[PDB]
Amino acid sequence: CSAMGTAIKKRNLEVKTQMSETIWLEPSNNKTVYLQIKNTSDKDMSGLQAKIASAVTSKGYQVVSNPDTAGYWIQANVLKADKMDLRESQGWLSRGYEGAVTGAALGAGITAYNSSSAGATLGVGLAAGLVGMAADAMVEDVNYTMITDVQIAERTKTQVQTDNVAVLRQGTSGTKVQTSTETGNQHKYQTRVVSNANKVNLKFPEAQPVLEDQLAKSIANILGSG
Amino acid sequence: CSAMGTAIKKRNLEVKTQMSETIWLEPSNNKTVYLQIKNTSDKDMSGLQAKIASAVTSKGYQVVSNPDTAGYWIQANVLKADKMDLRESQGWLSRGYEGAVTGAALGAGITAYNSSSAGATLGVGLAAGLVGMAADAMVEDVNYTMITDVQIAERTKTQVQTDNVAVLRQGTSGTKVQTSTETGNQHKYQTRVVSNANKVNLKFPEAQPVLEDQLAKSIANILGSG
Amino acid sequence: CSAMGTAIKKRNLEVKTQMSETIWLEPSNNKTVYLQIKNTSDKDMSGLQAKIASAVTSKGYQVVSNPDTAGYWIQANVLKADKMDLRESQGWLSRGYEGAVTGAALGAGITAYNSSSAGATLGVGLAAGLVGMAADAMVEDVNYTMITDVQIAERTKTQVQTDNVAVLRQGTSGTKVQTSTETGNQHKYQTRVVSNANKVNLKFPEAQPVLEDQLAKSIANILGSG
Amino acid sequence: CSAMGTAIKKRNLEVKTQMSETIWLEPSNNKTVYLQIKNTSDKDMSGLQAKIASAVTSKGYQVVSNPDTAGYWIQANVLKADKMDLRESQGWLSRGYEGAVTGAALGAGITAYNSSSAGATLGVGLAAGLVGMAADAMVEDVNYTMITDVQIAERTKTQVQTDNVAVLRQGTSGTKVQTSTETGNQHKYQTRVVSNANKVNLKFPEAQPVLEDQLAKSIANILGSG
Amino acid sequence: CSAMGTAIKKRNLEVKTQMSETIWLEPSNNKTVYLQIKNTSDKDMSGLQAKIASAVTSKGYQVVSNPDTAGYWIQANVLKADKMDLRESQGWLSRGYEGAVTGAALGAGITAYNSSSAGATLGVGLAAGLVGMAADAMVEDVNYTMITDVQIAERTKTQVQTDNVAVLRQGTSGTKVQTSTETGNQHKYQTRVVSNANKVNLKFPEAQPVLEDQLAKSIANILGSG
Amino acid sequence: CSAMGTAIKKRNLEVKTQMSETIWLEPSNNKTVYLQIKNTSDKDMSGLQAKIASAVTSKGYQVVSNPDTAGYWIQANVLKADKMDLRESQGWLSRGYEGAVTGAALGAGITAYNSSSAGATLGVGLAAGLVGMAADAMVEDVNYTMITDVQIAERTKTQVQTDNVAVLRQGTSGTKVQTSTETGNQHKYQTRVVSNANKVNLKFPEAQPVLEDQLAKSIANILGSG
Amino acid sequence: CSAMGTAIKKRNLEVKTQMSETIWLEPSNNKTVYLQIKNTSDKDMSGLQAKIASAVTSKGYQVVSNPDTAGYWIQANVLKADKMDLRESQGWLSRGYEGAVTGAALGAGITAYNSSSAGATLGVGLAAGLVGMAADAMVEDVNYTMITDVQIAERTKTQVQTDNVAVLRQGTSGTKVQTSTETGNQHKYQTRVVSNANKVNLKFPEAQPVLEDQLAKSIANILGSG
Amino acid sequence: CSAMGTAIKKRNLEVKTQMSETIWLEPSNNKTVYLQIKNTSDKDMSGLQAKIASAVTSKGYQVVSNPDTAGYWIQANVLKADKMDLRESQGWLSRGYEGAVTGAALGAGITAYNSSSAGATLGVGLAAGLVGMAADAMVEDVNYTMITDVQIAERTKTQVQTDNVAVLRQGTSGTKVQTSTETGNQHKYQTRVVSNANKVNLKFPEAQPVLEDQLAKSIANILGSG
Amino acid sequence: CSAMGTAIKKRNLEVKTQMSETIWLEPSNNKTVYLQIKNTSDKDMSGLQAKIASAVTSKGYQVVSNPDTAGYWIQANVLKADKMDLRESQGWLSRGYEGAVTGAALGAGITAYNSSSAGATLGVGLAAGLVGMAADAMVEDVNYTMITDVQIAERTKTQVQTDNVAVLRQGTSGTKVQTSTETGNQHKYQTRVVSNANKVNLKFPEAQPVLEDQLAKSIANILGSG
Repeated sequence: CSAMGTAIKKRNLEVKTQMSETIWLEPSNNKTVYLQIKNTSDKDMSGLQAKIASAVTSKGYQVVSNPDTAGYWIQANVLKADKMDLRESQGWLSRGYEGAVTGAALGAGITAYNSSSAGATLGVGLAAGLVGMAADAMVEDVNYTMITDVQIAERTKTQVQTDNVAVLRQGTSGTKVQTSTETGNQHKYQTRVVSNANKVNLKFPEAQPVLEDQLAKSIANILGSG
Repeated sequence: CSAMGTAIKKRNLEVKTQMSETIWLEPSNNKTVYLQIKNTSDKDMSGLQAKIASAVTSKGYQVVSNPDTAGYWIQANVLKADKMDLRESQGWLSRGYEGAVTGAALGAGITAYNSSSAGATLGVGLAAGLVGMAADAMVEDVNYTMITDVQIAERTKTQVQTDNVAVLRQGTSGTKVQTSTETGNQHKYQTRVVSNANKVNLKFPEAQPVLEDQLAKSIANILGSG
Repeated sequence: CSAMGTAIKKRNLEVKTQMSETIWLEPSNNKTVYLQIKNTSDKDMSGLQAKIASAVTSKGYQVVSNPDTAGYWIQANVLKADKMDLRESQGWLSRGYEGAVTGAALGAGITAYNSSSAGATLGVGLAAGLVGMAADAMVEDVNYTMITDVQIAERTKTQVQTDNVAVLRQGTSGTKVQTSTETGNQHKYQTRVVSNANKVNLKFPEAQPVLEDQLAKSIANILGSG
Repeated sequence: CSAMGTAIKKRNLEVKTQMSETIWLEPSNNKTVYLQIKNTSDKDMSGLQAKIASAVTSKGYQVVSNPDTAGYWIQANVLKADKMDLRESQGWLSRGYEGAVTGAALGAGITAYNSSSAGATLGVGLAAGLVGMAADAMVEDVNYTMITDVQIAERTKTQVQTDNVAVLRQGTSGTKVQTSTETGNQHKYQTRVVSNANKVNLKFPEAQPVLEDQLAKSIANILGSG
Repeated sequence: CSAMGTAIKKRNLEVKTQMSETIWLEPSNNKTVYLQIKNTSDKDMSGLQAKIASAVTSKGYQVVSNPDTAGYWIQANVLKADKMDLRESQGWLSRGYEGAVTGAALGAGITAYNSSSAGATLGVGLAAGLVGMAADAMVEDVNYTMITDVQIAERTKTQVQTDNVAVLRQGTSGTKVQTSTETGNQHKYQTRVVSNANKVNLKFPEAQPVLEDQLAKSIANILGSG
Repeated sequence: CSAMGTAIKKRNLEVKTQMSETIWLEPSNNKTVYLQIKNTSDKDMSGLQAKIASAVTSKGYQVVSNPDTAGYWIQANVLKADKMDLRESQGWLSRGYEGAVTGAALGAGITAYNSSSAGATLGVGLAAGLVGMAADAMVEDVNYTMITDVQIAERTKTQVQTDNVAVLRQGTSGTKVQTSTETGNQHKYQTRVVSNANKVNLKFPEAQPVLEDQLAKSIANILGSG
Repeated sequence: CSAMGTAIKKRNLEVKTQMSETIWLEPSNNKTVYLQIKNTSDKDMSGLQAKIASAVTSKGYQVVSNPDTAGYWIQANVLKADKMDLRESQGWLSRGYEGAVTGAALGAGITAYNSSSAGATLGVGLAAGLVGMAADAMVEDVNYTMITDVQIAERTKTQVQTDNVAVLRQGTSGTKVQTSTETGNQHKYQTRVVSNANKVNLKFPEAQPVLEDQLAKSIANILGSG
Repeated sequence: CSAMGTAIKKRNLEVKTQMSETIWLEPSNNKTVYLQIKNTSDKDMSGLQAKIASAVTSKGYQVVSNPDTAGYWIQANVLKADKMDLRESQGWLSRGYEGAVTGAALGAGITAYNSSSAGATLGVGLAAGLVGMAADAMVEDVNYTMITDVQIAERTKTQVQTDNVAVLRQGTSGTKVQTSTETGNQHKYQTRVVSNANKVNLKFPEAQPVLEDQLAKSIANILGSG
Repeated sequence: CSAMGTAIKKRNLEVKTQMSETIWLEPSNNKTVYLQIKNTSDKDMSGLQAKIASAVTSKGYQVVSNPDTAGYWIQANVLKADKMDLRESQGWLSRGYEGAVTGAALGAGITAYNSSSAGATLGVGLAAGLVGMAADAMVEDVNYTMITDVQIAERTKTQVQTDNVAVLRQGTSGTKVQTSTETGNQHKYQTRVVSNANKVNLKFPEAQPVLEDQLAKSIANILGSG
């Protein structure tokens, strides 16, 4: 059974968290960190801010509420979240066909037993095939993919020139190009973290705590155990 | 049955809302937001503007009606909406063929019963096959895809130069290139939100409230819980 | 039956209207709109101008007949219209083959009845197969695709320079390049609206009113509920 | 029968006329139009100029014979015309094979009747198969595709510089590049109109009147109902 | 029979003539035309010059023999001509296989008749199969494709600079680049005309008159009915 | 039989001659032509010079032996000649397989005749199959493809600058770039002529006269009937 | 059995560690190394820092805690870690199908033994097939792929100019370009190390010690046995 | 038999010689030619230089041994020579399989004759199959391809500047770029000649004389019959 | 047998030696050559240097040991050598499968002989199949491909500027670009020679003498028979 094979394979929650690329930070004596965590996804990660703060404080850093007097900024946005069924990557044999067959066959388990009436065996076989198809189709091999954008700002003594260049699309024909220049002492680096939570019939509120834990640990480990 | 498998799989409304990319906003003391929400799609989202206003006010911001004295602009356009049937991605076994066969076979359930007249059984089998094909073809696995364009304007102290460059197509041969330059204190950033509402025999007015709720929450969360 | 499945699936008129991209307009106090609606398609949309005017007036704008003293221009052209049959995307099984077979088989419904004469049954079976093929081939699953070009002109205080650049093809060898420069206070943005009207045996005059209604609502909603 | 299915499907003349791109014209008080219509195709469209003149005059414009004092020029060229059979897109089953089989089988309709002589039945079956193949092959599902080039010249007050640049090919090795510059007050825009006339066994003189009517209406509607 | 299907389908001569692109000519009072028609093809079009002259004179123009005092030049070259059999696009079933089988079978039409001697029937069947293969292979579905290059020179008042740039290949390694500059009052535009003559067992001398007629009409119509 | 089909199809010599592109020559009063014909191919075309001279003289030109005082140069090089079997484009069924089978079967034409001895029939069948394979493989469907390079030099009054640029390859690593500049009054244009001679078991000396005739006529017709 | 084949093939832990490219270091007398090891992966490598320190000290270098007075910097980041099952590269035959069949067949090992009751044999066969499918699906051929980024900084006497160029993405439309310039005496080179740990039913904590050992040896060997 | 078909097809030596591109030489009064013929191929062409000298002298030129006072240089290098079997383009049926089968079958030609002993017939059949496979595999359809580089130097009065540019590869990382400039009165042109010698079981010393003859004739004909 | 077919086909050593491109050398009076032959391949060519010296001396040149006073340099490096089996290009039928079958069948040659005991025949058949598979797999159709780099330096009177440009890769991130300029009177040209030695069960020491002979002859023939 494909459904039972999936239910056996992915029987326990499996969470993966992969940073896209490395952000290199010079050794520094800064201890203050300012956190700005946002969530533009349909899923709920409300404890991610507190978990990032706790992980950062575990490394000796101090979380401050004043962005101007903070050596580091951790700007994170839980940008996206998608849910997919991996079984559908197999096309057919995933809509309950084999689940209906296994159960249409089991309906013949009444012919060799008490009642072998043709109408009765047909009815029981049909009901068993329907129940088998329902059980096969109700096995959801769900994978939640989350995409988080991270932007670390480190305060330096070097004058950094920011050149904002926005190309705003304007109706299939034009663009409005906005350009501006600012000067400040802050190097900003970006990165992306991709999280995955896989399980059979997985409901997101079960995967949310571990997802937040791993994401917070990764984002805090960007700073390293200073 | 493929139709019944679909009706079981997608039996409850499933709404997804995914922002395209992250708009980074500096920590600010601005509290005023001006909303400009438009809808150039055939579907109806009349409550989206009010839901965005409520979500923004929940974060401590204040929605104002004067665009000139607003620290933030949320300009949103529900640009597009499409409806498709996902079953049609399977080609055949989606036009009622298998639903006709399941029912043409069930018409033989009269031969082994009261009347086994050849004309009667043929007629009942044909009617049952027609009804099965109709029921299979009437199972619509509908997916509504919505595209919303968001444009956030943040008022700054930096002089921003906007260079409008429109390349208007002119009859398969030419272009009229319009260029202009303006100066103002407003950085404009764009982004795109893709919404999906999936269900069996889904009617849009059922999916509209949750679609608006999720879209409003995402667009407001762009500003973050300031 | 493929024909019957199509007639069941697309039994009621389905109209879609999708704008290509968003035209962003700054908040403004302009209330005057000038409409220029043209139709270079073989289909007839004569009521589109009045419907656009009514939809625009519903938003508080005022439609004027003087292009020079109009804050906004709505220039629309119903550029193209095509009609196709979607069943032909399936290649064969859509020219009446299966509709002929279903009916050639039904011609055997005379052998088991009053007259089983070989000539008579052959003739009735042939006539029934011909009628079945005709009925299958007469089921038209028609989709009208309409392309409209929209050009919104908004009057500004910024000097706008228009550089007309036309590359006129000249006989497989040359081009005449026409260049000119104009100055005026009007930003012109473009966009495209794609309409679809789908039904079984759909005749365009039935789809035209709703097509115009949706197109007018979309084009007027470009301006937003000002 | 594929031939019969085609004869049923495309039983009445179907004419389509699609402009390639939109030519945008500013609102103007010009009322004079000069028409220059040419036909470098093997087909005959002699009434096209008169139909364009009538359609233009219906919009309030006035057709003049002096190109120098005309606000608008409508320069049209019926460049190309091709005729194809769409059945040949199916490869085989379109050269009379199935039409021969349907008729070779019908030749057996003499064995069960008056004369069942082996020579006689063979001869009648062969003749019937030949006639069936001839009738199937004589069913022409013809599509006429016509390509028209349109060049609208609008007289302006802006000085327009035309830079003629012709790259004349010279024997697989060279090019003669002719360049010249002229100055005049006329913006020239181009566009293309594609016409299709589809029917079974369609003869062009039947499709020519409606083809001209639709083409003239489209080209005149370029000017819009001024 | 594929051969019979071809002989029925393309039973009468079909001539097509398609100009590549449009050459736009300004309205002019010139009436003199100078013709220079050449033929570097293996086929013969000797009457093309006279037919072009007649068609041009029918439009009111006057054909002159002095190139210097001619308002228009019509320079045409019948560059290429190819002959192909379209049946060979089907690969096999076009070399006489099926024509041999149809006739090998007909050789059995002697067993059921006067002499059924094994040697006699084998010999007659072999001869009939050979004759059938010969007749099938002797059915030529011929298509003549002709390519003509046209170069129209129109005398203007604008000074036209011709920059001859020839890149003469020199033995797999080098090029001799010849460059020169001339000045004259003549705009030269090019174009290409593709002619097709299709028929079963078509001999070119039958297709030549109509081919010349259509080509001359097209090239003359480049000038338009001035 | 594939061999018989080929021998019937291509039973008479078929010669094609196609110029690559058109060389445009201005109307001129020059009457002197200088011919330089070379042949770097393995085939023999010794009469091509005389045939070109005769064709040129037929047009009123005069062939001269002094290159300096010749208005026109016809420089031709019969660069390449290849011979191929077209039957081998079919892969198998062209090495004698079917020719062996047709003849292995004909060896059974001795069993039903005078001697039906197993050894005798086996020997005769083997010999007949060998002879059939030999006859099939000895059917050569030969196509000679010839490539000629033509270079026409026309004497003008315009100063022509020739920039010789040769990039001589030097051992997989280097190039010696030779550059030089000359000035002379002669425009040189190139072109290519592709000839084909097709027949069954064609020997080149049979195709050479007509090949030369067609090539000479084409190259001379480059000049046109002046 | 595919599961048995996997369990036999990959029965013992196999660890691979491959550096991407070579970092060339000049011969030097520096003996001080500063280590900065971070881990932004979900896996745990806490002993990697100590192992790198031990391996470096084995080569004669001295690990220091002051980054400013260190001749060498070893900056390493265990960026990513993924876990996959290689059996799934075979598609089917890996979800327990063949493991179910091997065991459904073994359930017939009760018919030829003590109890051959149809119900009993069916039940035992079903249970054995379920157990076989479970055992097949419980065989995990796991491969852990770890990606580490290494950045070696070597202190020189040459002035090194660092030009920070960050292109921060801003919402699908814009980029903020940050540019800065610093000067210092430190050449920084990068590289990447890819580690793999393969085994059947491998749990990461078993592979972690050897993974750390190999990674530390490789990163330390970058410095060479100085 | 494929082997016998090949031995029949390519039974006599077939030599082809094709120049790559044309080297155009101006008409000249030079009569002195200097030959430099080299052979860096494994094959032997020792008589090529003498054959080129004889062919050149046949055209009226005079071969000289002083390169400085020679109007023309013919520099030729027989660069490459490869030998291949064309039968191997058919994959199998070319290693002796079918030749083994034809002979394994012929071993049954002893059962119906004097000795039908099972051991004897098996042994004779095996020996015959081995001999047939050996004979089939010993049929070599060999094609020798030769590549010759030709460099013609023509002495002129124009100053020719040679810019030697050699990019010498240096160990997967670098290049040494050598550049030099010389001035001399000699235009050098290149070209390539491809020779083919095809036959069954062809040994090169048989094809060498004709190969040299054709190559010499082509290279000498570059100069033309001056 | 595939193995026997290979052993028959490639029964004698076949050596090919192909130079990549031609190095053109001007006629010169230099007679001194300096040889620098290196071998960075795993194979042994120790006699190549002496063979090159002998071949060069055979042409009249004199081999010198002083690089500074040598008109020519022959710098050669036997860069690479690979050994492959061509039979593996056929995938299966080359690992002994067919060789096992031919021999498993021959094991049945004991049933029809003295002992037909089932155990005895099974054992003898298994042993014969094993021996056949071993003999098939022990037939090695080996091809040695050798790559030699040649660099000819010719001393000139022209000043040659060498621009060394080395781009040394530095750890997946950087490059050290080394540039230098030298001046000397020596043109250096490169080329590549590819050698192949093919035979069944070929051992390199048997192919080495002929490989060296051919390579030396080719490299010496670069200089030509001066």
